[PDB]
Parts: sequence; C-alpha cells; structure tokens
Amino acid sequence: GNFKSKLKKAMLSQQITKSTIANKMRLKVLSAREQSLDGIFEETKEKLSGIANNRDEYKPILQSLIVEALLKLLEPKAIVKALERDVDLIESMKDDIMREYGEKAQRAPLEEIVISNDYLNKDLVSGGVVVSNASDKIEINNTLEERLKLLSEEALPAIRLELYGPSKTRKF
Amino acid sequence: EQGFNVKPRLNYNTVSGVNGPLVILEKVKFPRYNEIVNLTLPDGTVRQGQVLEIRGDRAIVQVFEGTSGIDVKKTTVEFTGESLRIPVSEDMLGRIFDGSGRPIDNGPKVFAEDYLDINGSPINPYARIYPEEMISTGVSAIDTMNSIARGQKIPIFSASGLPHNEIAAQICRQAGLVNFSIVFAAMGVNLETARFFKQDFEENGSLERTSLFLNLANDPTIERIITPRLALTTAEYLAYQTERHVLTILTDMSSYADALREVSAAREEVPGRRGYPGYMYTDLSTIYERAGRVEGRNGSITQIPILTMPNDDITHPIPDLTGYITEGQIFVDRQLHNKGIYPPINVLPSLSRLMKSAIGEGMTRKDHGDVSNQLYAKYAIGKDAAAMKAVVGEEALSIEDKLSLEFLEKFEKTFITQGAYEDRTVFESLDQAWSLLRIYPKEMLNRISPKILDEFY
Amino acid sequence: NKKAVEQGFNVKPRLNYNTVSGVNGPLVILEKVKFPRYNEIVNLTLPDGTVRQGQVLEIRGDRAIVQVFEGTSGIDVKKTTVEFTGESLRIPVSEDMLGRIFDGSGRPIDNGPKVFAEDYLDINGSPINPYARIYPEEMISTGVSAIDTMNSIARGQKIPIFSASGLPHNEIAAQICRQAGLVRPNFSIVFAAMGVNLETARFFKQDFEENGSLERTSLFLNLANDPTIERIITPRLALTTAEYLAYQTERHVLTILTDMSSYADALREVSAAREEVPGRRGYPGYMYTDLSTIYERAGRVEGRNGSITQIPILTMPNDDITHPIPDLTGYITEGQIFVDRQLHNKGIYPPINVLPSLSRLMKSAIGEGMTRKDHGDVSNQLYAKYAIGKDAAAMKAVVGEEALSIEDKLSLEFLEKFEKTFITQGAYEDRTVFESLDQAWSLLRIYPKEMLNRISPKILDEFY
Amino acid sequence: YGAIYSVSGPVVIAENMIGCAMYELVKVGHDNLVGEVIRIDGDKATIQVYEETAGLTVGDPVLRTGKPLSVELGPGLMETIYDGIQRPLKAIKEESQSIYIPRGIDTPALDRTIKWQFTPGKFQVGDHISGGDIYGSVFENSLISSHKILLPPRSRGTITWIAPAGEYTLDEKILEVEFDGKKSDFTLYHTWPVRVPRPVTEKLSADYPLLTGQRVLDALFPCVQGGTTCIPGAFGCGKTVISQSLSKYSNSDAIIYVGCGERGNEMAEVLMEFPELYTEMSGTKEPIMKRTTLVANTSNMPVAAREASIYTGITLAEYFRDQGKNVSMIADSSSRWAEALREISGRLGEMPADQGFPAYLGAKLASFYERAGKAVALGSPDRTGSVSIVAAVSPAGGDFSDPVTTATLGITQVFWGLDKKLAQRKHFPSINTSVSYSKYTNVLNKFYDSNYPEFPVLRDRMKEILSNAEELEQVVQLVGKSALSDSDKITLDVATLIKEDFLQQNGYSTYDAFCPIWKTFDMMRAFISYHDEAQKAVANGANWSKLADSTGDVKHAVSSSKFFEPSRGEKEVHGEFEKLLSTMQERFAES
Amino acid sequence: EQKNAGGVGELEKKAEAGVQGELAEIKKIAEKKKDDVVKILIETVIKPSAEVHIN
Ligand SMILES: Nc1ncnc2c1ncn2[C@@H]1O[C@H](COP(=O)(O)OP(=O)(O)O)[C@@H](O)[C@H]1O
Ligand SMILES: [Mg+2]
Repeated sequence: GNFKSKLKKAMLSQQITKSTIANKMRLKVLSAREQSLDGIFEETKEKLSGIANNRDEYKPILQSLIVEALLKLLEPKAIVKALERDVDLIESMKDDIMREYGEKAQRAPLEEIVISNDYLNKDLVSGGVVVSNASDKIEINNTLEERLKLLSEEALPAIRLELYGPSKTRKF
Repeated sequence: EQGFNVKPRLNYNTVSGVNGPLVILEKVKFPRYNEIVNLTLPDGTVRQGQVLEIRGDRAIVQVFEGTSGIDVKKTTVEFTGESLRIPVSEDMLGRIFDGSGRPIDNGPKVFAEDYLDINGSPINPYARIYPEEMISTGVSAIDTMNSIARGQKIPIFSASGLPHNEIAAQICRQAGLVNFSIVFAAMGVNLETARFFKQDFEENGSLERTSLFLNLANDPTIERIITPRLALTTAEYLAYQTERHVLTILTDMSSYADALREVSAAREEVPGRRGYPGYMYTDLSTIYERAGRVEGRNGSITQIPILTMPNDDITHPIPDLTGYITEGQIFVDRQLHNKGIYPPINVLPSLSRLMKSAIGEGMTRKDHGDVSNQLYAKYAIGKDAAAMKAVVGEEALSIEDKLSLEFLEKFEKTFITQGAYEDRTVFESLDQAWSLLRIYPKEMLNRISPKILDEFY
Repeated sequence: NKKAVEQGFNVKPRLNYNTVSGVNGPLVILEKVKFPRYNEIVNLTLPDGTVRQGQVLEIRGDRAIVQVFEGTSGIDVKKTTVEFTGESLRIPVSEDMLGRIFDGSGRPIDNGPKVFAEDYLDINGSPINPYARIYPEEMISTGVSAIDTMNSIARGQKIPIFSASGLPHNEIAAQICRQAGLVRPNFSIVFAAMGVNLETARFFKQDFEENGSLERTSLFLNLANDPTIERIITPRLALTTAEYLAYQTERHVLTILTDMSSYADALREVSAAREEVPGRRGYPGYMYTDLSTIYERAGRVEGRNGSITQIPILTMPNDDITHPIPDLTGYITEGQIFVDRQLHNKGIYPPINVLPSLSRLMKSAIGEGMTRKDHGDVSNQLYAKYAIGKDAAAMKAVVGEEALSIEDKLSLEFLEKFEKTFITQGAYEDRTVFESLDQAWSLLRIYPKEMLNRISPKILDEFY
Repeated sequence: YGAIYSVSGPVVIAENMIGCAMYELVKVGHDNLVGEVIRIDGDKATIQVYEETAGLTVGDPVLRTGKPLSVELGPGLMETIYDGIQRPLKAIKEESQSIYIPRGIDTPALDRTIKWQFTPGKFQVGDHISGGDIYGSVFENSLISSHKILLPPRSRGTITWIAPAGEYTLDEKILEVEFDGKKSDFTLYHTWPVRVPRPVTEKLSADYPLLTGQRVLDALFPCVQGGTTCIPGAFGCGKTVISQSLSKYSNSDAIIYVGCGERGNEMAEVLMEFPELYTEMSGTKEPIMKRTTLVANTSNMPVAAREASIYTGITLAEYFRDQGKNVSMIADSSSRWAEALREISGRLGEMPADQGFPAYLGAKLASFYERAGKAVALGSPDRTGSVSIVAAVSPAGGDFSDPVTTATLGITQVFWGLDKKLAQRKHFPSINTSVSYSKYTNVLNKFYDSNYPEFPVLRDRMKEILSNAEELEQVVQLVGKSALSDSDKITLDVATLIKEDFLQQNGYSTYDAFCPIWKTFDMMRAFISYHDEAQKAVANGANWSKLADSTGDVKHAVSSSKFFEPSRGEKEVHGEFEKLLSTMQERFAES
Repeated sequence: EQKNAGGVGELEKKAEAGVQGELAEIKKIAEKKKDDVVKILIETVIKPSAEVHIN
C-alpha cells in the first residue's frame, strides 16, 4: 500500500510539475501582452507631453480641460491648479473660460476662477489642470496623465480589438 | 469602437462618517446608487467601495477592504461613475484572483476583452433551457439518489468540520456526463481549505480551466459580498459568450451571508431571522439564480454552492432560504461523518429537483428513478425502525423493520461509503443499489414498478 | 508619616443643580451640567425634603444621566435639587467598622455613630495586579467533610455556595464561618446581605452573636424591602471594607455575599431599565464583568499578610447550574459548593452534592506538607466511586438490583455509606481534615485494593 | 488635541477631534487613558478606552497619537507579564509601589535599563536589507538564546552603518538604512500594529505535531505545530489546565500565554509555578518561564482591553514565528474576548445580531485564527516558524450552540470538546471523545510513519472500541447487560479500562503530569493488545467471566501502566512496556 | 519512479520553446499597431468632452 501510495504521489507530483511549467509559460505569454500594452502607454505619455509643449494647439486643449472639469463641478467658483508653466495661459483665458462655462451650462457665468499658488508637479504632470471646489474639497484631476490613466482603464477592450483580432472563442 | 472616452471623476475629500464597514460622504454631486468609488487613504493606499444608499447629498459607501485607518480629513473618495465592472477575458481562465478580482498569481492584470457588470442582467425565463442533461459526479449518493443536471444550482449543506471541501473537490475532479470549466469562489475559507482546493485542481489538471477567486479568512470581510458576484459573472461570460460548460463552486455562502449581516447591522436596517437582512432572500436569489442553460447558447453554468450550516440546522436562515432558491441540496451529515462514512451524505434531507427530468427513460437507464425511490423509502424505513428499536426494543420491529435495519447497515457501509478518487459510474452505482435492494423479497419492494422489478430483480 | 490625610483638610463646594431635564425609570436626565463626571455620586434632594443618592451613568455635553438608588418616585423637575459631590462613591472605612451593622447604602443601622472615617475608598475599587497576587496555598479546615476532603478551601479563594430557595445554604455558610480555621496554624468576617428577607438577616446576625463573631464582623444588610438599585453597591461596599481590612490592616477576612442571585436580579432590572443587551435569560451582557469585579476582589497579595476569602451564597432559580447566574459565577470564581435538593429531601445535612462541586485551589494546599499525603488521591477516588454509585443507582432503578455487577453492588453500598456517613454532619460538628480522611479511607476500604484504581500505588500501599 | 463629549462605560465620544483615523489610538482624559477610535461621526470620534473610565469629565483632552494600537516587539518580553496593552505588570508594580493597576500608567513595554549583548549578523555595510532580515542576534536568556533582531517589516534599503558587537540597550541605535536617500535609524526593538498580521514569505502546511503531553490529546485528537485549536466546555471542565499543561510540556520553542477574562489567581499560579518547572530543550534544564511571556488581562480589568490582549499575544507569537520558533499562542478565553466585543457593541448601540454578539464577531474570530499557521519567515536567512493557536472557548451554560463556539468551530481544525459529565467525577481530561475531532489526523501520517508507524492504526482501533462501547452502553442502559455477547462484554470492559486509565490523565501527579509520545504509544499498544488478546481467547471458546477472573493480573498491570514515570527515560520506560506485553501474552496463553 | 521523474529542465525548455513562438507574434502585432493605437489614444485624451450631468 505504501508503494502504491508513493506511486500515486509520484504520479500526482508528475502532473503538478507539468502544470506548474505550463502555468509559468502561459503567464509569460500573458505578461508579454501587458508589457507590449505598457509600451503603448509609455509611447502615448511621450506623445501627450508633446501636445502640451506646443503652446499653440495646447491653448484650445487647455481651455477645454478646464471647462470639462468646470461643467462637472457646476459651481460658481473654482480653484484651478495648473503647472507653473501654464499659469500665464490660465490667467489669459480666464474670461473665455468663465464665458464658456456660462454658455455651455445654461447658467449664469462663473463668479470667479482662482488659480492656486500651489502648482502641479512638473515631472509627474505633463499637462492639464486640476479644477477644485471653492472650498478645495471637491476636485477634478483633469490632468493629461490622469486622463490617460482613465483611458487605459476604460478603453482596454477597444485597444485589444485594435491590436489583436476578435477572440476566436467568443460566440456572443 | 466604444470605450475610447475619458470622463474625469470627482474626488471629494468630504467624508462625514465611518460607522464600521461603511463610509458616509456629505457633499456628493448627483450621487449614483450602486456606484463604485476609490477611497484614497491618508497613508496613500486605495480602497474600493460601493455606494449602498444615497440622500440629497450623502452617499453611504461600503468599503470592500475595510475601513480601518480611514481618516475624516485626509481621506478623498473618488466616484468612478459606474457599477463594478470586472474585466473578463478568455485568458482569465487559468489564473488566481483575489476577492476583489485583483490577480494574486504573480501575473499581469487581466487583459480585458470586455467589462461585465457584476450583477449582470436577469435572464429572460423564456430564454432559459430546462436542464435535462445529467452529470455523473462519481459519488454514488449523488449519481443514484439525487442526480445533478448540467445547469442546476444544487448546493452542499455541511456543518463545520465535515468534508464538504473534499466532496466538492471530488465532484469537480469527476463531473463528466452520464471538459468542465471551474470557477471556484472562496469566501472566508481558511488558507488550509484554499490550498487544498488549489492543489487538488493542480493535481487533477484543472488549473488549465479553473479561475479561482480566493477570499480567505485573512482577507477583508466586505469582499465576501463581491467575490461570488465576480465569480458568477466570470462564469456567465465563459458559459454564454464563449459557450463553455462551467461548474461554479462558490464555497462558504454562510460566510457570505455573515458578511451581509455585518453590512446590514451597520446600516441599522430592519433585520430578519437571527439578525440577517430581510433582503437576504433577494441577495441569495440573485447569486444562486445565475445558473442554467439559455436557448441560443451551447453553454451551461452548473452551480454547487458549498454552504456551512452554522449548527447543522436546516432551519437556520442561510440553509432555509438557500433551499428555497436553489433547486436541491446535498446534505452532509455530522452523524455519518462521526460514523466514518465518506462521503457522509445523508440522502433523506438531500434532494435534487431535476432528478425526475435528468434521470431514467433512456437518459441513464430504465431503473434509475424507481431504484432511487425504493432506496429512499427503505432508508427512511430503516432510520425510523432503528429509532423504534432503540426506544421500545427489538420486539416492536417486525420482519420488514429488521430487514430495513440490515439494509441500512449494508447501505451506509457499502453504497454511500465511497473513498475519494473512486469513480462509480451511474450504471455501476445502480447495479450496487440493486444488489442492496435484493436483500428484500420481490414482494416487499414497494415503489419499484412491476415491469422494472421483473426485468431487474 | 501618613501624608494621604494631609489633603483631607480641604473644602470643595458642590454645585447644586435644579436643572433636572427629565426622569424616566430609575434614571434622571439632568441638563446644563458644568463638566459632568462620569461616575460622580450626586445627592438628589426631593421636593419633600428626602435626599436620595444617585450616580451618573452616562454624560453627554452638559447632560448627566443619574440613576438613583432609592428610586425616582416623587422626583419632580421644578423642585428637585441635585448636588453633585464631584467624586465617585467612597465608603468611609475604619477598623471601627468591625462590630457594626450597616444598611445597603453603607449607612449604619446599628443605632450607633457614623463611622469615624480613617480613609475614604472608592467602592468600585481597582483590579489587583496579577504580578502582585499570591496564589492561595493555605488550606482552610472548615470542619465540613464534603468541603474539606472532597473539595478544599484555601485562604484567598472565591468559593461560592450554589443552592436553591429552600436549601440550608445559610446554615452551611454559618457553619463555615463559625468553624473556619487554618489547617496548620482568626477570620474577620464581612457579611453582605442583598435582597434577603428579615428572617435570613436575623438568622445570620444571631448566629454571629452566638458564635461570638459579631465582635469582628461588619454586616451590610440590604433586606428584601430595601431599594433594589442599591443591591448593586452593597457588595461593592462590603468588599471595599474587606479590601481595606485585609490588605491595609493585615487581617484575614471572610466575605459572605448572600443572594448573589438577588444581586444579579437587581443588575438585570437596572440593565433592562436601560436599552442594553440581553445577554442570556435577560441578564446584561456585561454581567460577567460585573460579577467578576465583585468576585475577583478576593485573594492574597504579595508583601501583605492579609487575605480575603469569599463565599458568595447563590440561589439557583430552578436548581439548574446552566442558569446565567450560576454559570457565570462558576466561570469567574475558583470553585463552587453545590447544595443539593436531591440530598436535602433525602434528609442529609449538609446536603452538599459533591459531583457538581469544585475547588480550583485543591491542587495547591493539598500535598504531603500542607495536609496528609493521601488527600488528593483519596479525593479523586471518592469522586470516581461516588459517580459509579450514582450510575449504579440509576441502573438499579432501571433494570433491577440483580443485573448489577459486583462492582456496581459495592458502589451502591459505598454510595449509601458515603451520603449517610461521610457527607452527613451535625450542624455544630467540626471534623478535622485528618478525621474526614480517615473516614474516607474507611469508605475506600469498603472496596478491594485492586478496584481502587485512582490511588497511586505508594499511597495505596501505605494507607489501605 | 480633542475634547471629550460623551462618556458611557468603556466608550468615549470625543468632540473637536477632526483628523482622527479609524482604529487609531488616542490618550483620553488627563491620565492619558489608552483608547481606540471605533467611529468618526463628523468631528465626533467614538473611542473604546482600554482602562477604567470612571472619573472622566466632559471637556477632558484627548491626544491623537497618530499610530494604531502598536505592540512593541524586541528583546525583553521572554519572561514578562503584560496587561493587554503590553504594560509590564512587574514594572508597573515596582514603579507604583502598590498592588493595583494605576490608571493611565505609561511604563515602557520593554525595559530600557537592561543592556543586551548584540552580535552582528551576516549583513554588512552596503548589503541590501529587506523586511524581516536578521541583521543581528542578542542573547536574551539561557533558554531563548540568540534572540534574532529582525529588521522591521515594510522597511527596506541598504545598510549605511551597522553597530559592532557589544552591549546595547533598546534605545541605542543598532543599524542605519538608507532608502530613497532618506536615512532610517533602527534599534533593538520595533513596534508593529496588532491589527495587521505580520507578513511572511509563504505559509506552509503544518506537518509536525504539537505534542501536548495529554494522552487523549496526543493520540485521539492531535494538533500540529501551527494549527488552530479549540477547547469548548463549561466551567471546571479543564480548559485552563489543558492550556497550562500544554504551555508547560509541549515541544513549542516559545509560549504566548494570553489570559482574557480569566482569574488573576490563575496567572499568579503560572508565575509561581513556571520558574520552578524545567524543560529539557536546548540541551540543559532551563526554567519554563524563560520561554513563555504572559499577556494577563484579569476578568475584572477593563472590558475593552480583552481584544487588545488577544491581539498583543498573537502579534508576539507572530514575531517569534518570524524569528523561527515553533510558537503556540494560548488564548485563555476567546469566549471572553467575544463577550468584551459584545459589551463594546452594545455600548455603541450596534445591531445585536446573534445573542447580542456583533455581526462582525465571526469575521474577527476567523481573522485571529487565520493569524496562525506554519510559515517561512519574511526575510533571509530562510527559517520556518509556526504559531499554534490553541484558544479555550468557554460557551455560556456549557452548550456548544453559542455563536462564538460555532464560529470557532468553523474556523479551527482541532475541536477538543469538553464534557462536564466527565469534568465532574474527576475524569480529566474531560475530552468528549464522541464530539471531538482533529482534522490533522491525515496530515500527521508522515510524522507517524517516520517515528511511530502503528500509531494511526492504534488510534483508529481505540476510536472504534470507544464508539462501539458508547453504542453498547446506550443499549445497556435501557435493555440491561445480560443480553450482550462475550465480544460485547470485552468491548465494554476494555473501553472502561481505556477511559479510566489511558484517556484519563491526572495533570497534577508526578507520573501523568507529562505523558510523552513514546509512553502514550506504548500505552496504546498495551491496551489494544489486551483487547485483541481477550477477543482472540474468547473466540477460541473461553468464557469471559472466568477469563477475566484469571487475567485480572494482566488487566491490573495494564491499568497500572500510567504510573511508569517518564522521568525514567525513553529506554527504561519502553523496557517496562516491552516486559508488560510479554507478561500479557503468557498470562492469556496460560488461561 | 524517481529516475523517470528526471527531465523537468528539459520539459521547461520545451515549454519555453512554444512560448517563444507566441512572443514573436505579440511583438510583431505591437510594432505594427502601435502607431494606430497611440493615435487613437491621443485623439481621445485631447478631445473635448464638455457636458453637464443629465439630471
Ligand atoms: N487533567 C487534570 N488533572 C488534574 N486536575 C484537573 C485536570 N483537569 C481539571 N482538573 C481540576 O479541575 C479544576 C478546574 O479546572 P480549570 O482548569 O479551572 O477548568 P476551567 O478553566 O474550564 O474551569 C482544577 O483546579 C483542577 O484541580
Ligand atoms: Mg478557566
């Protein structure tokens, strides 16, 4: 009985040795796609920083990001937190932003749009803004890095459909 | 081409209350019910949460990872704006995930094929197929006496200390028709049980087609609410959108319902029996009713929710309501386990609502249903006569009662008793059952039809 | 010398609050309080001039919920003036207490003067440091065979008496007090009556007078007609007096807490008055904590020659030990003495059932030096053979006497000669531990040497 | 610094306290009572103060410490007694010169005056060091030698400076780590939050048995080193003496004796007895107290501190597991921990759930028992410690239907059910063989095949004998013993012999204080061989009454096998048992 | 049986040989579709989505 149990144990330990080798090789393939995926977002982050450095096509983008965050807050006052580079642009387009919020929200225009003395991290944030509550409680991290993170979380099935063909074993 | 859309989320930092497992916000802008939020602790670690209730501005959020360490001033709650969507894929099979769906197998985050809501959508009853395809579980007490049809929500009722884990692992190992994908959902089980299930699947070669959602006793307790829904939406994906045959093995649904009671008790709601939420029937129905076959699909979800009766009591709310929703049960008996019978399945409280459809008339064999009825009748007579002989002595027991006592002994000892790794085909189990029934004279066998009795005795 | 009394010469004026916001049950919700203490005992003055003491149980912002011991009947919101003392309930303790009779609230009902306080100690006390404890290893020869040979009381033990309504629990505890003495060479009893009737209180007082103990006993009588809320503080006052006497004056104090069933009943009534957890059988979920704060005040401490021995007399509501009061008391205390109705109706005195009884301090205080070397083995063998006798009696009642084996017949004979000779004593017959051990060895000599499987071979060879 | 708003028993709602985290520790009152935040309702922060609450006024300050309840780990605890919040009771007594626990006393958890002999580890300057790595060892006492000084978990980096060999106290720096340019200074100790379990590399399936010393516990229902255990029973059943007899005579390299809701006299007995007891481990007779630290929370101490005592004890056990010692933590009453939780919940006003126990009681018990387990320590060098949690549940009324008992049975693997019927009549240990079980029976087959191959077969035979006798006695109590066959007579007689000699083990007698595994195995061999010889001789045709009358000598020799002193040694005792079997076969052959 | 159990390293190398086949396809697909995926991601990130809540 001990020999039979040892044979069964050796037979059972034989399958595990093949199973562990199979799982490790299958996870290497899965981690290859995630490594290829991260290369896309790493290349996308570099391209996003290029859009911020244009300073000519960034102003239409930068104004849109504030209005997009302002329309979500839906309050007459806000505290825009932008990079130290963008403060001049924000102060230049404050009036246009207030008018756009007044027009896009079908409500009286923004009362005031304060630019916080505190600034975003230069290295961490490629561009964008972080529009916050008048009390600085409710904030919208509308930065380009945060938007890219949200896109990487959301559009992952679409990215898979773009890179690879539709799954062969997915009937419906 | 949907999904390519960015919607910035509202960080709040307006937490107003932490009452046990719940977190209350105070100034949410248009709060959405059953919404997922991402709490950012003062330490920097992120805990997910689900909006349980909403007021004009408040939003009671239940944190899945627990509320320990949640400050009121430096805790920021970010509203994702959508109910919990698990990223499912065909490559999700073969991986191990935490209670919240986060992989714990030292592998990459699952490369999403689609984002499926945990609650799913209620299948149209007109779109369901009646499950009439029996599964040969290898166990005699199940293949013969309470048959499981491919697409049945048949739980395992076992008290603490009983080998329900061993029985369910045996069923998973040997569950062919008279290959299955397994979606195992650990909820509050100990590391010993989790290691047992994982190692058994690895030894039997099931990891290639098993997705374990392990939520151990060490893991937080509010994640027991979320684990079975993730496992069942994974099973629904694999079985309806990829046309596989899935065997969902939710374990410790008693632990899940205890997590429900803890969540309900923090909300000061009107309680049910033993303090459980009044809507526990609804939650258990939402979880159990995610099993069966649909018309257009060639796939199935076989559900075997292991369930721990707190004190070996069927009348307890968890086993009661589950009996109500599920369609059967496999009652594991502490008395049988103490007697040493494996599997210690007590066939009297055990039941299978789909036996009458999946058994007999050419599906398995002409004698299956009659033999099962006769076995149940004789086992009940044996139990009653053994009680009568213990109370009022052996004189009260008649010849039929003595025969029933002998049959019960030879039935528990030789028919129910079956060591693990022993595959008893339904035909072999029926032959053994007939050998057990030949103890009785042909006349005394009551429920057996005359034709079957003449053809088989 | 003693600088503690130096701070005594200080006057602390007390705020008189007329702001009784509301009254409900035993509680008064009193608002506009200036920094309420959590456990201050207030002197509540009724409109009729009556003064009832009460202690705050909960304190919100400028709001204190006072529970009054005498009860809230007659309390008014316009006229009742509440005078916050600013300190917890402190009992004036002195060596002059020994020989006096006190009410449930600590006031003297002995028709004598108020206690000339030597110190004021909080009745709730403080937990004794477990490192400061000394394990009680000094056996007390109470003169009762069932309590000295089968069980054994060491000096700082907590050893209650579990009994029912009609059993002679008072008589047995009175026998222990009048016979208690160190086995290998006096106790200053402190008696706490909670909810007992006048007959029981007079019985205990007259027994102390007869035995000559009243010169060294303090009686805290809370009769059945006394307020129920102060049955909570009566054992606290008695045990604070005992703690003072023992640990400071270096005395050995017996503490008799009669009707801890009544104490637990008052506790349950107070808990149910509030919206508190029902525990089991309605008793509060913290009843273990309260009964422990009562019981665990007994014992011996390191560096001090005093000790406290507790014998809480407990009335079992339905003669079952699974009731919450007996169960929690058995969990907390270091044993129990079980007075049995099945033996009282049989006519045995003391009607102590040995099987349910227990003394957790028998291992220590039983040995070759503290007592005779055979004590532990003899006690274990007597327990085993008594249980065999009970089983043989049941089997005889079932299947007649003939079916019993030789061992069963011997065990029935031992059961008869044990209940009728060993357990049974006179009300004033005190048996030395060696006398009771000789009787026990006779009862074991009923058996052959082979069947005495509990006794160690050396003990059996040297004593059989 | 907040202010107290509401006080009701052990809970204290404190106002003007914005910024308090969950389960953080606050110093409530002027005496700095240790507390823990349970709820944060706006600026209010409900606090469970771990000390006596009487005397707290509205408006008293409440300092926010900023850290959770942190047990202070390091050299020093070995032979100490703690107060649930890890306040050394000896130091408290010496500092206060009283017999009581002062309110708000702030004595250090680990004595700082003591100088420790630190010997540097394999790690040198420049070597990357991670959490749990042993960068040095200190000699604590003769029994716990080379108390490995572990780097705190969650701390990593390169060693900028490591102190050389010498004598250091706990305040002195021992090692300096630079991580991300920020130098971190490390000493002999480090604090770890009790709520968060100490990390390990990988928990393992426990295979080596925890030798309790009790015959029934070792044989019938064994427990492995690293397995959760449970001892339910009424009062007087023996669940405290089993715990003490397991903390004295087990093979565990260390003991964490935790008393929650227990008598102070019990812990005083431990203090008086353990120094006088000695263990043969480490190659010398060192006192037991040199390897057991105590977390004493007497039943009259503050209610809220019982959870703190449980968590402090389990974190000490996890720390010694991380050092690599097969520790076994012994909670005196998880039942009283549950009662403390129920009291706190009821004071909070939470929903009663079952019997008043809060609905999270099962989850907390499951987490605490999941803290156990044999595990490879987090850092290098490789080592495999264990924490064998053996907690004595104390169900109310002696009924195993209590919610705490049911949850503990769900989470644990060994169930040492105590029967009060056997607790009476001095049948100790009072283990109820019918309901008790051990799920480590199968996993111990490797150890048994290695050391005592026939041991599982013998325990199966003993279980069969006991179950058969239970059934036969249930029959006999109703239908008399006359109708039984001779085989049934033998079964009942040998099972009475087993219950009265083998299973019952007096824990205070010299011979049966510690019955080791080899003596237990030999005793099982003797009893099973006696049963088999009686069965065979009666099957040959001998009348059982005359056979018993003849072989009473052999029966009494078997019944006297208890008295063989284990102090005589493994060889001498085995020689006495070998002659017993030879003297048994000859007597049965003669008759 | 132990002698027959030998060869795990050879089995691991054989399994890695099959994995190396799919990695080349993964890299080729990534290199081919990187431009398109990055262009879509950039357009989506910088695209304006100014809109108030429906309620
Ligand atoms: N194995 C044993 N050997 C000797 N005496 C025992 C044993 N078990 C219990 N006892 C006796 O029972 C008494 C109470 O047991 P204890 O440890 O207090 O159990 P519990 O804590 O459950 O009440 C002890 O004082 C001891 O004298
Ligand atoms: Mg105890």
